[PDB]
Amino acid sequence: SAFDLDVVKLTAQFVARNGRQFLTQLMQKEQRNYQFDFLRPQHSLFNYFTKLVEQYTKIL
Amino acid sequence: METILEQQRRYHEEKERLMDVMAKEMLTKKSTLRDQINSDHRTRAMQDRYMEVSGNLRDLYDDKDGLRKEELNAISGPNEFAEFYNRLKQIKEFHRKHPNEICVPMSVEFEELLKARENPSEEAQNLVEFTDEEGYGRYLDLHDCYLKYINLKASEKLDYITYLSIFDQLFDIPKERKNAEYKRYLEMLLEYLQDYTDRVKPLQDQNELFGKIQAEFEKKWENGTFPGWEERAQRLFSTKGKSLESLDTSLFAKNPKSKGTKRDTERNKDIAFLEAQIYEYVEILGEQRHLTHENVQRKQARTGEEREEEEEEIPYWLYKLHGLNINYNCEICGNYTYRGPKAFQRHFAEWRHAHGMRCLGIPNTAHFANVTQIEDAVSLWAKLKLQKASERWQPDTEEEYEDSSGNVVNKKTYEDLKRQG
Repeated sequence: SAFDLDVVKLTAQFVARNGRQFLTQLMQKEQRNYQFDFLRPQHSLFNYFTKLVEQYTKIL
Repeated sequence: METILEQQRRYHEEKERLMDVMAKEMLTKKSTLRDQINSDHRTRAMQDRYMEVSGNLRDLYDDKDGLRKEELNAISGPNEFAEFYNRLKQIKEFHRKHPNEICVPMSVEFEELLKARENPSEEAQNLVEFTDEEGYGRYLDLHDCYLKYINLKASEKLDYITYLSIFDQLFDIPKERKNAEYKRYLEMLLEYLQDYTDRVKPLQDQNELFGKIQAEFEKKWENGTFPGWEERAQRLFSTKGKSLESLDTSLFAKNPKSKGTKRDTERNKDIAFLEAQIYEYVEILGEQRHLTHENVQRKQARTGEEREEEEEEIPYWLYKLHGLNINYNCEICGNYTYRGPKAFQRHFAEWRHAHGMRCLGIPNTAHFANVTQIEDAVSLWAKLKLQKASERWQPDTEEEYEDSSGNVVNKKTYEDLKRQG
């Protein structure tokens, strides 16, 4: 599970510095080839991702 | 390394876990003094960890202000995300489950039913911090100090109870002349008492208590905190009164007070500070001092035995005829035991014994029913191995050649000769 944790933590680090909700350093990436299925709330790991972005936002 | 984000997030999380754990402790009920003090000492070590983590968290933001503009640049950038994500494609075949980043901190600062000491503090021991007579904050041993005190006075006209009346003194007439050898004893008695105060209240800030006593000493005790209405002002060091505050102030700069006698503020300083600390700590421990005095009076009045006790604080014939309670064991039936010889004979040929023989790989038989060891069973299965036959057509080949005295061939050899030609 390290890859899964590290991609979710790294995407959360670049999501948390966003200037607007849908103008993130990840919305551009999904459309530029980067398959990341946990961005959608359909994947269970999104609920942990939301906590990590909330934590990284708290760390601002 | 993401000092800005990941490290500060982890340190903030570790702090939250420490707060949750000592909150869980202050939520739970406590039943006896030993385990109360043990948890309070455990929570002290957790606070030491919390302060250190909070230290490191505060000394990790200087380079953060160096990179904050580049970090805040969420539009111009993106390539670094890709570069790191491409490096996350390293070592794909890492077949391992990883549920330990939050579970190990949570189960680290928690404890397991047999021992109410968490994994950080798991070797912590109250009996390396208290002696038995002290009973974990219940009493103070002053017996040892009483012995050192007998040696100091050079006479035995003084009981333990008489000794306690000496330690009830506060700001009155001293026991001995304050410039004599009483000072070395007072230093040692205090060092014990000061260690004891902090030892029995490990959740209270030691540095706060020390800094408060130091500040009260400098701003009040050295500055004339004892006034009468010779009565007027008393100075601890020079052991004398004084008329008015004007002549007290001008005496504080004179050679006899500063350095020009043997009871001065250069030489007798540590002892005078010590005499103030023993006073303030004995006031803070006034309940415990009363409890020791009561315990001494209760221990003194006892008989022998009371003192020693406080220092300690059917069908037999039917089972015989049936064959019960007989030593028997069947190693073939999963090393089970039998209470009789007929039960051992029926357990050797049973469902569990045959299942264990089939799982071991050795098929049972009529001669191998009473086998117990597995070494004899392999030889029994080898000798039982279809007796010794398997030879119906191991020579019939009818070799033409000369057909009279030359046709030595086997079954497979004649089959290969017929298939080839």
